Amino acid sequence: APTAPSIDMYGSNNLQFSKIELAMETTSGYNDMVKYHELAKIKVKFNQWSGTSGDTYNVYFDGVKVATGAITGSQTTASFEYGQGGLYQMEIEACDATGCSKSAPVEITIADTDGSHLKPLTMNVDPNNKSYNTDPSIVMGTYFVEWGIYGRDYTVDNMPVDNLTHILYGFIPICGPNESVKSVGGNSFNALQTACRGVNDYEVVIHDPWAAYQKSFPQAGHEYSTPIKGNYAMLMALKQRNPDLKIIPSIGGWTLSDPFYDFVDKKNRDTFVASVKKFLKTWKFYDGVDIDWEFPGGGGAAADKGDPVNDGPAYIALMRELRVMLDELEAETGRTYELTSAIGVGYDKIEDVDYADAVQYMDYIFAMTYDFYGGWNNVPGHQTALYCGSFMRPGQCDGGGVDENGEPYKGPAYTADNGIQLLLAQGVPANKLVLGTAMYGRGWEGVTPDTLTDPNDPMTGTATGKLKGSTAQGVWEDGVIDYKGIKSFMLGANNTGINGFEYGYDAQAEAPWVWNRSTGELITFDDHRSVLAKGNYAKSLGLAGLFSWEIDADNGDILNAMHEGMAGGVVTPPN
Ligand SMILES: COc1ccc2c(c[n+](C)c3c4cc5c(cc4ccc23)OCO5)c1OC
Repeated sequence: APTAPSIDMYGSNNLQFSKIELAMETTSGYNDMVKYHELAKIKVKFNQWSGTSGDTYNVYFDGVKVATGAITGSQTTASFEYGQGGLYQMEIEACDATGCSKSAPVEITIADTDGSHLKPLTMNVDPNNKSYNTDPSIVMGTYFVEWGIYGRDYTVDNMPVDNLTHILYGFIPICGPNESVKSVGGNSFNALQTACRGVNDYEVVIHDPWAAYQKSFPQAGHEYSTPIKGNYAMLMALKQRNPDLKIIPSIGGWTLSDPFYDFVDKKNRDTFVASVKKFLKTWKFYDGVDIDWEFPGGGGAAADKGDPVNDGPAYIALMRELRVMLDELEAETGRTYELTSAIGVGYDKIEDVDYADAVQYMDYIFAMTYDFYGGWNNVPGHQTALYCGSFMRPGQCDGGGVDENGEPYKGPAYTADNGIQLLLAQGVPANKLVLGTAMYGRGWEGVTPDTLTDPNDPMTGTATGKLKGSTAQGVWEDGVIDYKGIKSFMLGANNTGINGFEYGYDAQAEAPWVWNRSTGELITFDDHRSVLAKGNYAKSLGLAGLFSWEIDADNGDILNAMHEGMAGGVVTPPN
């Protein structure tokens, strides 16, 4: 028999092969950093110094023959291609007419972006996240933000994944006009310039490749030489742990929506839809696409953009075209892909899209039932209420009234029910709507008791400016505080108020607040009671479920209340 092959581990690159080439100690254009191959190129060097070498080799993975080739004297390189990622026990055999001889087995890894080579992620979840047996039809969604791994120190293994059906990964940018990104300051706009070098306008890219796939997380077992790292390798291992979890990239958002306004031109839609197909073929752990255009018709971050006439039909065409592309991917892969969108729910946002036409292409609409009031001006109100608060004026809720100056309201007030009823009345199916919950507050200072027109209600006061605070308090920008900051600095464990704050609840609106009458600090947020109200409301109307922005800001209380308020319910999943 031939001499048994002896595998050269070092010069077969210790048997780590990857279908994706990712650039590692550099930051460059997306097309220079990311290259995906349908088949991994496997090159394994072996030698046979004593004896006869034979004529032909065979390579086996877990005892099944996967490749064959010619022996070349004393040193051969087995070269072949392989599609399926995984961990395999490889042996190499040399054969001639006298017989065959095989190497010792050795583990080969073929990395792919579905995480087929990875073990289930080890989790490190705050134990205040409790266990529920919510029916699997109900959507329990949240957004995980790519930048949460920095100051916020919240990583994929912190997510309470057994309590989630859908994770929206925020946010994938679109190359092109992106002036709005400069409003976040820092290196965000420059990082996008770098990512888009050599990329066509209106194609998707990864905004921060360090966070997405370069950074080594010791809790995930990453080493500096591991071929896929970052949040994306953790999401691939999370999918190995929880295979029914849907992980969806969210394209756009408040700061990254400026390129959508050029989708009035079909050529730019076609460039975008092709780039998304290519993205989902590259990053196989993703299960569809979420489009967060804020907003058709304008009123987002770009004051100079928005076309009430033309953006709606462009959004509908985009959805049509994306569902054609996703059906191509379902035919190619045999998988199911979801198409979703987060939308504004103010009447002036909903009137700009004919949702009765768009929703036929969509699996779910994530209704952004939050940010109704905030520190952008000095008018207090409930940022995430279901219904109209006691602070509002006669006829403000339905929009038939006049304001304090006698001027007509232009539409119904910003509440979750006004927006959900406007979507339902035009024929959007309840079972496609997912109601949003806020894991943060918005706030003001300067709301002192003398400014209140009703002394029992701080929402009738007037502010002097935004809430101010530090990042240890969960204030990452003025006017916005993490829920877990409100719990540590304003509520306390018994929910009865600390540090000079008092708790109140508008039982008509279904909306909580904390108020420090000394400083005039007032914060509008969601809490256990108001999230139980939203789940009861979702069960009453047959909505798909609930989602939240953003998971790093919860301490478990808000996701627990999302499950508690949906207990017992089931829903028909959209077809
Ligand atoms: C990226 O995170 C976010 C998420 C939502 C917002 C935001 C910034 N601004 C100014 C607003 C905002 C600003 C408004 C407004 C309404 C608004 C509603 C939502 C956001 O009325 C007029 O001024 C933001 O930060 C850049």
